[PDB]
Amino acid sequence: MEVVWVIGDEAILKSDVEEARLAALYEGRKFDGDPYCVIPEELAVQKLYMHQAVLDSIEVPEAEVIQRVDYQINNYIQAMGTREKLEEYFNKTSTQIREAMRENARDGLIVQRMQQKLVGDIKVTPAEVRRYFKELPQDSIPYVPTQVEVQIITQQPKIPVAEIEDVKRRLREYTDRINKGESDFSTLALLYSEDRGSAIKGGETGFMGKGQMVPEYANVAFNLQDTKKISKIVESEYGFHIIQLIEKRGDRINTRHILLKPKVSDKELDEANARLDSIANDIRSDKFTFDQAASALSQDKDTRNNHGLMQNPQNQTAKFEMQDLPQEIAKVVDKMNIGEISKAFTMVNPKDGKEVCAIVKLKSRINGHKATITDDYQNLKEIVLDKRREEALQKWIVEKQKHTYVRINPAWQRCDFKYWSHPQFEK
Amino acid sequence: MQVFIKNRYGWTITLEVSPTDTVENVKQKIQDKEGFPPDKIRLIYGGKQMEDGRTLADYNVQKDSTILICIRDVDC
Repeated sequence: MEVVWVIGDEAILKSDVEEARLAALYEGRKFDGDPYCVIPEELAVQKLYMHQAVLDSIEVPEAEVIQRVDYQINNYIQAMGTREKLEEYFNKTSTQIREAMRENARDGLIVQRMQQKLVGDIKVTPAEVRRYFKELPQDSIPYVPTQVEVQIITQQPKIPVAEIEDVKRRLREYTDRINKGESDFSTLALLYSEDRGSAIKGGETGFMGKGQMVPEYANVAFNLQDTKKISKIVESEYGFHIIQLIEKRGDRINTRHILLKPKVSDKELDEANARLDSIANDIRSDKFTFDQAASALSQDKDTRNNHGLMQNPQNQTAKFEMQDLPQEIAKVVDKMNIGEISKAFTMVNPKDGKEVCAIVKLKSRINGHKATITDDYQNLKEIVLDKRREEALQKWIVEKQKHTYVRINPAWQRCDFKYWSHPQFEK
Repeated sequence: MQVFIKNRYGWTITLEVSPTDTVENVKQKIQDKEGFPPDKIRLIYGGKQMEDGRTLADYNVQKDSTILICIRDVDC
């Protein structure tokens, strides 16, 4: 029997157990209990969460999944240096990797939504936080690492007019030759489209709903009346497109396109950093403040409406630990004093993959310290919250399994399970 | 004096080492050759995570033996 554990009508196989044990190996996990038992149980607990999510119609919009995937890929490229390495390491194209990653990202987001629903109304009082910590040893006080607040001003490099014109020239030439029967759309996309994932399919996107396309493309694509007409040149965040309809099939359209990207050179990166260094010089001269410069001059959508103050996705606040910072910013900030404004530097923003130029100001640095209830409340509070959430989820698991079909491979009957006191050993 | 570096996804290189090489140095020999950042590299042999301040001798790394790699915030 290759079946280890059944939850509802879903089986956990010995191969699933092996994969999870290897993942624990590479992560260097250390086990207080027996990993032979602990891992299959963890795999079953995951199935309980997904099972409840089906019953409760907890769904994650595809949009949010693709955003998380793109965020991870961008972090991956930062860690690996280049896209080309990342592709070698996984031994797959960037688009193959995106496909593989979406399942795991969706499921992760489903479980998180299921858990928030189950244990989101848990609150803790200051008195409760104090108690939790008063009641523990001396060496077990949590250390708060050095945390910085950082303000940023960003600017995209400018594309020279001649380069935009060169892109438009080629797209009108491709358009002309296809119209005149001299070249077919798929061949020109294979040769020239810079959307790698669709280019290898002769430009074909596959079927897509209107909200699943960037809006400039959606606008143009749903106005196409037949499978012969080539759209006008349309600019998106990805670059410049010409679009041809393949098929309207329901509410979704399949199209093919050729994407051309205007080139950014070192020359334009240098010029953008120079405009930012000039802005920094005016701030050092007190012609205007950093707050005003961010609100008036920054192109960073996320921060420009709040004086360029960067928000940490980890803790929901402005406080970053150095490792929670984009790697190019961390390296600059590390050498900086409070109130300093950095030299302008190029970075790749992780939300969209685009090279931007930035200056940062170190608003504040609080050196590492042992936490206090007076000054590190949020830090201590989150610790206690997370423990009470965990205790609630454990209680929930025990209730849920009593209301769910479960069968365990009898080769695991000797196990001490966390959540099952007398499981049924059939399958 | 060479060993294999392997991840879980079909990628494997051969890397020239000496038993006297520290662990943070093999991690440098990988950055040298393939470009990954060594503060992010994790190396594993016989199921133990290789402590940076130790040597291949210290882990009894043999020749033509396989070392496992993952990268922090990518696959581990």
